[PDB]
Amino acid sequence: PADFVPDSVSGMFRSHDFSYLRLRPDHASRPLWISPSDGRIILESFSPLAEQAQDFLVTIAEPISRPSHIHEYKITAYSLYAAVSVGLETDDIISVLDRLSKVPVAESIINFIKGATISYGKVKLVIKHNRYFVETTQADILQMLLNDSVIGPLRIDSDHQVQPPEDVLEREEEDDDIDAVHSFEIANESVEVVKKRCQEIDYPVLEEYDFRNDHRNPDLDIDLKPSTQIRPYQEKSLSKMFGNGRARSGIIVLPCGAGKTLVGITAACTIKKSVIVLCTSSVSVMQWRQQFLQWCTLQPENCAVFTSDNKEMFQTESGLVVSTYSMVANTRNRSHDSQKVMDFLTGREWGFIILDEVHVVPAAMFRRVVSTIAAHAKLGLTATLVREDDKIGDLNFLIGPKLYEANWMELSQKGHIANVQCAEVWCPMTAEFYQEYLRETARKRMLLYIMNPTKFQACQFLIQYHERRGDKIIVFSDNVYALQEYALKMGKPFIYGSTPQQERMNILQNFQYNDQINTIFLSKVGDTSIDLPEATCLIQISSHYGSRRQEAQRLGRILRAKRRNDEGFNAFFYSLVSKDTQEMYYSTKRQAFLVDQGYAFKVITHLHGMENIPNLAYASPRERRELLQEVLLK
Amino acid sequence: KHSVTQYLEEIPQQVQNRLYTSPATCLAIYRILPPLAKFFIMAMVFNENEVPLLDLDKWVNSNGKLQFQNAIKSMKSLHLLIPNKSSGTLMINLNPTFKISLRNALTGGEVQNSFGVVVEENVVSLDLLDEYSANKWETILHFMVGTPLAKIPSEKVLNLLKHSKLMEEVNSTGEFKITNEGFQFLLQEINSQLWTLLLQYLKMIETSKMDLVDVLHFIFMLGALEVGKAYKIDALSETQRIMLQDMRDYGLVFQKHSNDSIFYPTKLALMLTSDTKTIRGLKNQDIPDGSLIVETNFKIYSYSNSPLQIAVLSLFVHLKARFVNMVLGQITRESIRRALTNGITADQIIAYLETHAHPQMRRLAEEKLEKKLELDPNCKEPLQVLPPTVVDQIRLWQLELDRVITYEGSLYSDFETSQEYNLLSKYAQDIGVLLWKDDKKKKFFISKEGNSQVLDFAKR
Amino acid sequence: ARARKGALVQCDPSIKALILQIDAKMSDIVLEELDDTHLLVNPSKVEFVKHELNRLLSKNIYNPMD
Repeated sequence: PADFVPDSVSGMFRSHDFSYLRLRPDHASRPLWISPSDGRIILESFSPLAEQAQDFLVTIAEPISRPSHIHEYKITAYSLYAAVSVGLETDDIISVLDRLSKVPVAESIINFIKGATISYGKVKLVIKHNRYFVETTQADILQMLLNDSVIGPLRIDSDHQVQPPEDVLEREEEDDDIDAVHSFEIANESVEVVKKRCQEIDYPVLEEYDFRNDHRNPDLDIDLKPSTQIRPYQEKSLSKMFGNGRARSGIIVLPCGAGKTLVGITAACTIKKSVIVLCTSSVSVMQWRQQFLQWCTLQPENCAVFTSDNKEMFQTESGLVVSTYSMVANTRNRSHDSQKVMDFLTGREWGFIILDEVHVVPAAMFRRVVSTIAAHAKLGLTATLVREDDKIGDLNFLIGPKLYEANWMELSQKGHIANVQCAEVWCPMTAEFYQEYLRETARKRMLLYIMNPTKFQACQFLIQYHERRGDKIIVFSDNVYALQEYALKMGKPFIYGSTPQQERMNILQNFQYNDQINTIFLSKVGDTSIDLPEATCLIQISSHYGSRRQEAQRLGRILRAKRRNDEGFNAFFYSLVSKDTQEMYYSTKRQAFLVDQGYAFKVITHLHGMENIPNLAYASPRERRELLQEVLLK
Repeated sequence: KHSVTQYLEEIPQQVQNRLYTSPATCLAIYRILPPLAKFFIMAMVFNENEVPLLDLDKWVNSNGKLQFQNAIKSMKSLHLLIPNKSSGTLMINLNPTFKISLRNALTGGEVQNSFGVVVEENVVSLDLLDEYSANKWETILHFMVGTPLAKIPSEKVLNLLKHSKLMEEVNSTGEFKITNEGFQFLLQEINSQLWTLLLQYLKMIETSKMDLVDVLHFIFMLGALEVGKAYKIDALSETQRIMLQDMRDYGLVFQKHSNDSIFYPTKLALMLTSDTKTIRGLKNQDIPDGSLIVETNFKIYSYSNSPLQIAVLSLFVHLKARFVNMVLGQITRESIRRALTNGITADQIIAYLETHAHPQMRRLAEEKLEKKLELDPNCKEPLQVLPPTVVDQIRLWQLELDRVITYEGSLYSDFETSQEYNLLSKYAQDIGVLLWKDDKKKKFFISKEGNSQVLDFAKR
Repeated sequence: ARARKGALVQCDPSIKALILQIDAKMSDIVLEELDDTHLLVNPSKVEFVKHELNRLLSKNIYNPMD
């Protein structure tokens, strides 16, 4: 593989004992307590340098626990690379941590920190005549370049050439490290071999992207306007990814639907070279383009959308393009338009690539097109910490190191989706539901326990409460018959299963703008095919969603930015669950998932005026059983 | 808590007076009564004449007369007094033995029993044999809970635990496991634990050669103060001496070696009634040695530690690898589901955490406290004092494993008119004693305080 | 002095009826059934009522935990 496993190696260094482990002498006088065997950092209130210690820990690792009294520490290989690229002194950082942390510094943890301080995010890749070469500003970089099989053996002994640096840059090493140091020129064939050696011998090189030195690529029809929206996490991620001077290909996990592609557009304009954009699906490509890229500075006149069904202008696009994984490399090649797009992609050395949610698509097609196109740089706008495409050749080292993490506790609390409160209301059980439970043990019970009329009563109470507060309500209900029955019962404009797009937009307008209607029922038809509305009050009903990662994607997407702070909890999450049913286990699974996510969670089953709500239709268990008979048809 | 006071009033009146013959015992039980009764008794002790009740009502103002009932019901139950329908009125006065014994105690009485102590060269060091008593208490606690190796040789103690069914362990197989009794043993920290054990010794040691008067004399004399000299030598009955030797075996007596000397007053007897500081080869760090961690994130944060203590913590949380300052454990719904397998209620643990493991959560409980009680009326939002988020999670787990709701009290009737029912309901809402009510049925299952107050208002 | 003691039982009427069935299976120890939401029982057999309830729920649901 062309990628190194260390990018996704996070999740280890948490285990210790008491016999071999001795009491840290600094434990007597230690404001913090860095548990090395567990990888934790118990930075209690006794630490006076708590801010600096937390910054250093977040750089080197991922702080799992941030309690009121003391903090916690977690190990992350990507976090280790980010800390190494942070630039702090390894020995000084180790000394400061040992002083503040009461626990003594562990041998393995100390060695890992020392390796990350210099080696991690600190590889040397010299450049001569504004190109990629085998050298380094430090002594280690030059030795590695000389001993590199592709850097040295494939690098010409000539120290540097302006023309070779512009054209050939052992391929065009636009992803090399800082130039203008002791180095020698390299040929224009096999950057794949160079990066494969770097990941195999574990050489994390502080790569750049010398776009102006991309002399082979003409500056594409790019309108370098930053007029698109800029966000704090977005701008800090841009600062991290642009590195020093020239940009660099990297990996940054971002909140999808929260302006994820904005930073990619900004960077693509910044490099002023051949760039293409990829979103999840072609329909999603069009949806993302329509929703932001015209709000963004992008003019879709050059970004032809290809589907193998949506024929567009290939091999003639004056400027950047937007594509999709399905068209780029998938079995959904309904026409040779995709093949011609890939041929043109091979023809033009696309200096940068924008990706959105590559985890769903297997990395095999990604590696195939990486080998096929032979690009200069790429970009990963990830959505999940752990993905199915974390294979031996990690897509990180295929693209670049991590720079920013989509810290949802930082985003959904500062004002975007601030005050996220979660709840799991337990809809009271009734005789018919448990009779059905005893009747069958299949999966048909989903809508059977979903339909509970008391669930609709709680929903209506939430609707009236949010109308009283002037709030906004989102409901997740993939059902059809029960959803329509509830919508008839409430008698208000409503989104439902396969809601018309014009009708959905009208209801969204009358829901986020008008307060006469404030409740929308989002089914399983939309989600990854519709526009995510501001989340102020989320209700979930069905909890199947395949097995896993669908919960995480739904949490990331349905909960979108809401610029409202009237309510003390400006983002309600609700999971109306029929108590004493089959999906009690999976509702507990949802609760555990959410508490892992860190969002504020509760349970409100002592509803205020639960039976005082209007329209107590189907309230009786007799009508509950009749609706159960109705659902048995479904 | 079995509330030994309830056991105290259990015994008949004549034996109560038998006990009251011992002034020191009179004083020690004076320590126990509710403050209202304490004050009233101290009033009555001196003026050698009975007193009508009406005055003892007018003494107490409203908003607190419930304590008046508490005191009078308690005292009447244990019959320290004698209500006298002399002229149809109420001529209160204590059991005169109580009065004379107490008054003797206050001003140099003739209680040779209470004065059984001997003053001499008390060469006993604070740590000296105090560490031994603490070690014995720890050894029996571990053996009863069940340690990897339980060196507890208290054959009498083991028999008491088994026949008393101290813990849900198979003593027939030698098991000493946590039952409801075992759970309580895990719950009652010191006063609770020592008290349950004392009650067990009482129940088991009750058949023959008891001399219960001498038994309580010996117990409280142990609890009274340091007898020191000649205690084991002289100040003990024959059966009193046997019981003293047995208690010293049970730890609660710190008798020295040589099997013949003055009483060895271990700190434990002090701990029987003090309700105070709980701290006890030759190493014992001076600090809140209790170590644990409980916060909003539902996790263990242990830097300090204590082996049997951390084992107690493990009794409701997983263990993977004991560390130097820490032990691998994370408190979750399954963690307490482990104890729910034993069926232990998530009730004792609440106050336990509020009290125990605080040697490692002093700052946590202080930041939660924040003195947000005087500031509560001003700032209406309490600052997570006694963390209710974790409380809600625990209650949720308890309900999830519980599925059943129960209520205490008794069924009530003869609410002939809606006016009386409504007024009683309003009064109960004022006092917060009505679990639930309904005028349509004129029935409910709650505590007896409202009926008691209405009956007292009606009759007097 | 009127106060009717016993193991008061309060729950939902469905579980109430199920408990009544179980109790009748074990010789009907329920002292009284106050209403659709309350029952008065002798505490002596409530424990084995809970035991048999656990037995039958384990028999029926079996907790697949799939």
